[PDB]
Amino acid sequence: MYTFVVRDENSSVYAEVSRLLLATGQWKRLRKDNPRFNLMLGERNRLPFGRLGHEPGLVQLVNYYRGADKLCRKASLVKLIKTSPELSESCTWFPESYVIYPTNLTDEREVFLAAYNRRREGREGNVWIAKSGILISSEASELLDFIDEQGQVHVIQKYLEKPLLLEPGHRKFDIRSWVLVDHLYNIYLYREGVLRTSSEPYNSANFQDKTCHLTNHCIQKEYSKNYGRYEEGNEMFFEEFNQYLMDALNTTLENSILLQIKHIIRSCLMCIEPAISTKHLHYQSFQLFGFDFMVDEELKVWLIEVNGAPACAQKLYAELCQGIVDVAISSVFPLAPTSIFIKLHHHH
Amino acid sequence: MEVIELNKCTSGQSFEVILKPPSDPSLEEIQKKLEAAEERRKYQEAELLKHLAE
Amino acid sequence: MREIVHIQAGQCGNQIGAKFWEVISDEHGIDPTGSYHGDSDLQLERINVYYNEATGNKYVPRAILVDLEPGTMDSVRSGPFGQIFRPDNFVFGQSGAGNNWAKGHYTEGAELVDSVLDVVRKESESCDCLQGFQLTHSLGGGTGSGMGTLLISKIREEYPDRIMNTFSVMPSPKVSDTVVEPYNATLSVHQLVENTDETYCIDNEALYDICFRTLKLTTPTYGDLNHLVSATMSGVTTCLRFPGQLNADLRKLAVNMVPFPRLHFFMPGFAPLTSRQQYRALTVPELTQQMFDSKNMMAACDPRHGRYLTVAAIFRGRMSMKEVDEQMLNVQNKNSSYFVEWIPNNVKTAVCDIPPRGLKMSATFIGNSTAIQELFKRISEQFTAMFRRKAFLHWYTGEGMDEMEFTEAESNMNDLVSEYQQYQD
Amino acid sequence: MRECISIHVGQAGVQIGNACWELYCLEHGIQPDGQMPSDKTIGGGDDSFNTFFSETGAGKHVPRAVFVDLEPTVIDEVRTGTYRQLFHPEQLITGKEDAANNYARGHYTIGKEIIDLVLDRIRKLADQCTGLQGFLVFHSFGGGTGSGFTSLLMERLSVDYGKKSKLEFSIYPAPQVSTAVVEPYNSILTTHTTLEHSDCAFMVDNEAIYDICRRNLDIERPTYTNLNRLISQIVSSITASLRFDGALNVDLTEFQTNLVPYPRIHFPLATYAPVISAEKAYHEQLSVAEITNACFEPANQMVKCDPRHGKYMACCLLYRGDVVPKDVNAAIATIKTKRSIQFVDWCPTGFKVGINYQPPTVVPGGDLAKVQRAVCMLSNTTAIAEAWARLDHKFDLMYAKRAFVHWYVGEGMEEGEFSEAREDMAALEKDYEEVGVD
Ligand SMILES: Nc1nc2c(ncn2[C@@H]2O[C@H](COP(=O)(O)OP(=O)(O)OP(=O)(O)O)[C@@H](O)[C@H]2O)c(=O)[nH]1
Ligand SMILES: Nc1ncnc2c1ncn2[C@@H]1O[C@H](COP(=O)(O)OP(=O)(O)CP(=O)(O)O)[C@@H](O)[C@H]1O
Ligand SMILES: Nc1nc2c(ncn2[C@@H]2O[C@H](COP(=O)(O)OP(=O)(O)O)[C@@H](O)[C@H]2O)c(=O)[nH]1
Ligand SMILES: CCC(=O)Nc1ccc(S(N)(=O)=O)cc1
Ligand SMILES: [Ca+2]
Ligand SMILES: [Ca+2]
Ligand SMILES: [Ca+2]
Ligand SMILES: [Mg+2]
Ligand SMILES: [Mg+2]
Ligand SMILES: [Mg+2]
Repeated sequence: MYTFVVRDENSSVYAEVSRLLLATGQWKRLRKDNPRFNLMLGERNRLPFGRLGHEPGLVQLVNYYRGADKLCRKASLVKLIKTSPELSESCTWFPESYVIYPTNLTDEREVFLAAYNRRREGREGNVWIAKSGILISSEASELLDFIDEQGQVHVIQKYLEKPLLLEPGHRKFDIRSWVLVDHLYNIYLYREGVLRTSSEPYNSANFQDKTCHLTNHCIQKEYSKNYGRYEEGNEMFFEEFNQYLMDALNTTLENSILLQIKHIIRSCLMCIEPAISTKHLHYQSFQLFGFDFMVDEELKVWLIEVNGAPACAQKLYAELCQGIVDVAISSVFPLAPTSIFIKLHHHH
Repeated sequence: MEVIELNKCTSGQSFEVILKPPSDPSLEEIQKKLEAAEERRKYQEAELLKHLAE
Repeated sequence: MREIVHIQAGQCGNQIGAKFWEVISDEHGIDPTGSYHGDSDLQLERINVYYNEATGNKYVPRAILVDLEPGTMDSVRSGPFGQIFRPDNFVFGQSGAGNNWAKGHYTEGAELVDSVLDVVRKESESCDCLQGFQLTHSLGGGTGSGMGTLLISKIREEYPDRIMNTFSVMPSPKVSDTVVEPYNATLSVHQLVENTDETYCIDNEALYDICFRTLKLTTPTYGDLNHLVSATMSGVTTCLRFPGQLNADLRKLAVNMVPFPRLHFFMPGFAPLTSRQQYRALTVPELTQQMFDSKNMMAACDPRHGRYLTVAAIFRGRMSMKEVDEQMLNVQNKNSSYFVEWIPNNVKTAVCDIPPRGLKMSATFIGNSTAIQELFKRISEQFTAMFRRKAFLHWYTGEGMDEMEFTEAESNMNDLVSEYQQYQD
Repeated sequence: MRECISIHVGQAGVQIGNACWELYCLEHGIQPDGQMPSDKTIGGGDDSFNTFFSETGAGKHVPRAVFVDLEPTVIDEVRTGTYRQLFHPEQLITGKEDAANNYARGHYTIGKEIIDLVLDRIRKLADQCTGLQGFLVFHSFGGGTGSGFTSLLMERLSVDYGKKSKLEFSIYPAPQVSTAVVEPYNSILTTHTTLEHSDCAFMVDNEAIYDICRRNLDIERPTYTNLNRLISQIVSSITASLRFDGALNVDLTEFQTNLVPYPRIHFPLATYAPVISAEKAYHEQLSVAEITNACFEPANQMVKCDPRHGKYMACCLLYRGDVVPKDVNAAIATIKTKRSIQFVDWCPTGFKVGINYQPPTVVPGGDLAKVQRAVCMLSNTTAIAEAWARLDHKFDLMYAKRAFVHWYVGEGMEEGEFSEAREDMAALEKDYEEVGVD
C-alpha cells in the first residue's frame, strides 16, 4: 500500500490525480503533515525540499523540480536565456526581452533603449509589451513609466506585430503544450494541445483595447463579446487546427509548428537539467509544465513563457491526469496503449 | 584561472586557484546558572518529600 | 554495575515473580543452586544487574519476597528454584490481608513495612550504582495491591532519584477471586500514577482470552496465565540483562517511553504464541505481524481504538537485522494513522542474539498507547457500580478508611482517563 | 610547533576517538606500545606529529587526548583495548551513571559535579604544551553527555583558554541508528549554548555515513565500527595538515580564516571520495578529475543536502596520494563548466588546494580498499542549512505538546531554555537564507 499527501488544495490537476490514485485501491492518503509518505503533491511556493528523502525505508517522490522556477519566472526566463550558452543571447525562437527593475529599487534599462532607439530610427516596427497587469505600447516613455508605478520586477519584450490569424475572424491565438518530466528526466509531450484563441478581430492600430491582443482564457471570457463564437470556450484542439492548416495553408500542424515546439521544449529543459536533475539525489522529482507559444504569419514559433503549475483544458483532464499516474507515479511505485505522450529523446 | 602562493615541500605542496574576483559568560555567571538549576532541583525534591510527609 | 532491586509482594506477585526468576535464571545459565553452567559469555556480561555474586562463584538473585501470610512463600521456598533466594530476604507476616487494600496499606501492612525496608536498604547498600526497583504484584488483592503501593510510597521517599518500575496484574471479572477487586485496583492505580516511572499493565482477561482462544487451553489455570507473564517479563527485561544500547537502562527507557509523567502505563506483547505445529520455523514477517496484533496483547485493549505515543520492540535470536528493520518500517508505514505524528521516530527496535528457551526467535512488544484508557474505564465502571450503593465498603471503613478516600480515587482515575483522551485526538 | 589537545565526550566521541587515534598511529608509524622507530629524537622534539603526540623519556608517543564519559563501559574498552598502552589513566575519565539521553542531566545535574575534574585533567595536558593552539572536541548531538556536558565544557574552555581555538566534530542524529526520541531536543539545546564557543564545527550525519557504508562498502547493516572507521578517514583528512609538513591549514586559526568568514555560519560541509569496498575483486583506480568531480555528488557528502541550491563561502580541496597541481586545476576547470557552483558575491570564487603525497592509510582488516589517491573537500555552503531545518522541524513537532519536557525541567533546567534555544536556531536559519538566497 503506497501513501501520499496533498499540500495544494487548489491544483485542479493533482486533485484529479489524487482521485485516481485512491480509485486504484493501492494508494492511501495521509494528513498533509505526515512525514511517512511515498509521494508528495506539494505546495506551490516554499515547498520544503530539504525535508524529503530522510525517512528510512521510504522511497519519496515529489511533483516539483527544485530549481525549475528559473524557467517559469518572467525575469528568470529572460536571464536564463541571455546567460546560458545553450540558449545564447542570439536565441532565434525567443522574442527580444529585457529585465527592467522599477526605479524604486542587474537592470537592463539602457540596453533596452539602445535597441529601441535603433528600431525607431530604422523605420521598423517598434511595439513592445511590458508584463510581470500588462501594457502594450509603441512609445518607450509609456512602457517605462508604467513599470515605475508598480513595485515588482518586469520584463519588456518585442511584441509580435505579425501573428498568424485564424480565418474566419482575423483573430490572434496562442498554443498551450503540456510537458511531463519524470524522475529519469525523460521529456514527454502530451499529444493534445489547446489553442486559446481570441474571439475578436486582431486590430493592429489600437493596443489600448487589449481584448483582441491578449488570448488569456479569462480575458476573452470577461472582456470579449464574441466569446465561444467560433469554438467552444475559445479552445480549438489539434484535430480541428490541423485540418485548418491543411485547407488554408496546405501544410500540417506537425511540419509547420510541432517540430519547432518540440525543439524549443528540448532546448529549455536540457539547458537546466544539470541544475535540477534528481538522478543522484536522496529523493525524486517530476513536474508538469505548460509551455505557451506564439505563431507568426511566417509559421515561425516563438516561446512566450513556461508555467510551473499549469491547469488543463476541461476536455483533457481525464486522459492527461491518467498519463501522469502511468509514467510519473506508477513508474516508481508500480501496481499489482499507444502512449498518449511523445518522448523527446536527448543526451542526458 | 590563476595559481597563487604555491608552496612545496617533501611531503606535499599547496596552492590557491582564483577563478573570479569578488563583487561570553564569566566563571561566576556559569556557577550561578549551575547553582540555580541545582536549587530548582532541591526545591522540587522538597515538595515531593513534603507531599510524602502528608 | 547498574543494579536493580526486585520486590515481589502478595500471592500473585510471588507466584509470577518466582516463575520470572525461574525463566531468566535459565537464560543466564544459573541452576537452582545458584551455580553458573552456561556456555556463552553474553550470559554473564550483565549478570550483576539482577544477581549478587557470593563466595564460591554463587549468584544470588537481588530479590525480596514479601507477603502478609506464609502460604505462598512456603511454596516458593519449596518450589523449583526456591533454594536460590536469600533466606533473609523472606519477609512475611501471619495475619493475611483478606483481599483488603486497607489491611495491606494502613493496618496489617504498616506493621510489616519497616522490616521489608530494612532488607531493601541492605540490598541497596551493596550496590555499586543502584538503578532502581521493579515490583511484581496484583492490584485486585490486599498485600500486593495495598502493601505493594505502600512499599513504593516509602521506597520513593528513601530513594527519590531512583527509577520505580512495576509489573501490575489488573483484575478482571472473568478471572476474579472476590467482588472487591475493582475497589483495590482503583485505589492502587492512583498510587501508581504518582509514584512509578514505568508500569507494565497485565490484564488477567487478556491472559485468559489468549489461553482460551489462541493457545486453545480448554480450562485455563493461574499457572497457564503465569507462563505468559514469565515470557513477557523476560522479553521486556532483555534490554537490561544482555549487552546492548537501545534502552538497556531503566532511566533511558523511561526517557524514550514516557512523554508525560502520568502516562507511564504500558501494553506489553509477545510473539510467538503457538498451540501444541509448534516446531515450524517463524519468519520475521510473521513475528512482526503477530507482535502488533491485538490478540497478542496482554492489556486487553484494542490498539486500533487509540494511538501509540511510543513503541519499543525487541527481537531475540539469530536473524536478519536488515530484514527486521524492513518489516518494522513496513508496520509503521502501513498503519501510520495509529501513531501520533508529533513524536518523530517514536518506534525503536532492539535486537538480541540469545533467544528464549525452546524458540529459534521471538519478539516482545512494549507500547505506550492511549488505548490503555479502555482498561481504566472498565475498572472505573466496575468501581462505580458498587460504590454508588456503598456496597462492600464496611470491609474498608472497618480498617479506618473513609468514603471520601474512595471518592478521590474515583475522581483521580477518571482524570487519568480524560488525560489519555486528549492525546488521542 | 604548536600542540593540539583532542577531547572525546560521550560514547560517540570516545568510540570515534578510538578509531582516529588507531588511524593516526598507523599513519605516523606508531605501534600500540607507543614506540615510533622513525622518531630519531628520543624523548622529545618539535616535529609536526608532535602536535598530537607527546614523548616520554622511554620513547613512548602519547596522544594529547582526553576521554570523558559519564558511564564507564565505553571507556573501559580503551583501557583494555589494542591501544591500551598509548594512554595513561589520567587521560580516561568515567563516571558511574550516564545522562540518560537527557541534555539537562549532562549539562547541569551531572555536569556540575565533574566539570572541575575534567578541566584539571585537561590542565595537565596543557602544561606539557609550549604553545597550545586549541582543542578538537568530538561528541554527538543526541546523547545526554555528548550534548549536555560538551556545551558546559566549551563554556569553561572559553574561560580558562580565552585566546585558544576550538573545533568540533559533531555527530548529527539519524533514526536508522538513533536510540532516543528526544535527540532533536538535545541537538538544538547543545547547538544554542555552544554556538558562540565553537570556531569551526564539522557535522557528520549518521544517515550519510550509514548509506555510504551500505552503498559503497556493501554492508547490509553497518555497525558503529564500520561507521567509525569511515568517519576517522574523513577526520584524518581534515587534521592531516596539522600533523604533517605543509603550508595550508597549518594551525587551527587557519581553519577559521579559510572556511568561516562569518562567525555564526561555521559548519563546513565535508565530502570524501573515493570509498571503495575492500572485498571487491579489484577496482579501477580513479583519476584526479573523477574523484574531484565526485566531491560535487550528494552521495558522498557527510550531510545529505543539495549544494546546487546554496551559495559557497569557501572551498578547500585536500588531496592525499599521487596528485600534482597540474591535474587539480585541469579537473576544476572541467567541473566549473559542468556544475552549478555559485559563490556569495562578497567572496572570491577560488579553491585553496592542499596535497599530501602519502595516500590514505587503510586499517588492516578494515572495510575500505587501498586507493592511490583520495580527496576531501571542505566547502561552506548555505545548503547545509537543510539539516538545521530538518532538525528544527522535529523539535517544533514535539515541543508544541511539551512532550518529554518534564524530564529536562526535572533536572533543574528551566522550560524557557527550550524556546530560547529554538529562537537562536530560527535566527541561524535566517542567517543562512540571507546569505544564500536572492
Ligand atoms: N557514528 C557514531 N555515532 C554514534 C556512536 N555512538 C553513539 N552514536 C550516536 O550518538 C547518539 C547517542 O548519543 P551517545 O553519544 O551514544 O550518548 P552519550 O554521549 O554517551 O550520553 P549518555 O549516554 O546519554 O550519557 C545517537 O544518535 C547514536 O547514533 C558511534 O560510535 N559512532
Ligand atoms: N511578445 C509578445 N508578442 C505578442 N503577444 C504576446 C507577447 N507576450 C504576450 N503576448 C500575449 O499575451 C498572452 C500571454 O500572456 P502571459 O502568458 O505573459 O501572461 P500570463 O502568464 O499571466 C497567462 P498564462 O501564464 O496563463 O499563459 C498571449 O495570449 C499573447 O497573445
Ligand atoms: N496472573 C495471575 N493472577 C493472579 C494470580 N494469583 C492471583 N491473581 C490475581 O490477583 C488478584 C488477587 O490478588 P492476590 O495476589 O491473590 O492477593 P494478595 O496476596 O493480597 O496480594 C485477583 O485479581 C487474581 O485474579 C496468579 O498466579 N497469576
Ligand atoms: C476486603 C475483604 C475483607 O476484608 N474480607 C474479610 C475480612 C475479614 C473477615 S473475618 N470475618 O474477620 O473472618 C471476612 C472477610
Ligand atoms: Ca497486629
Ligand atoms: Ca621526537
Ligand atoms: Ca571564545
Ligand atoms: Mg503565468
Ligand atoms: Mg489470593
Ligand atoms: Mg552514554
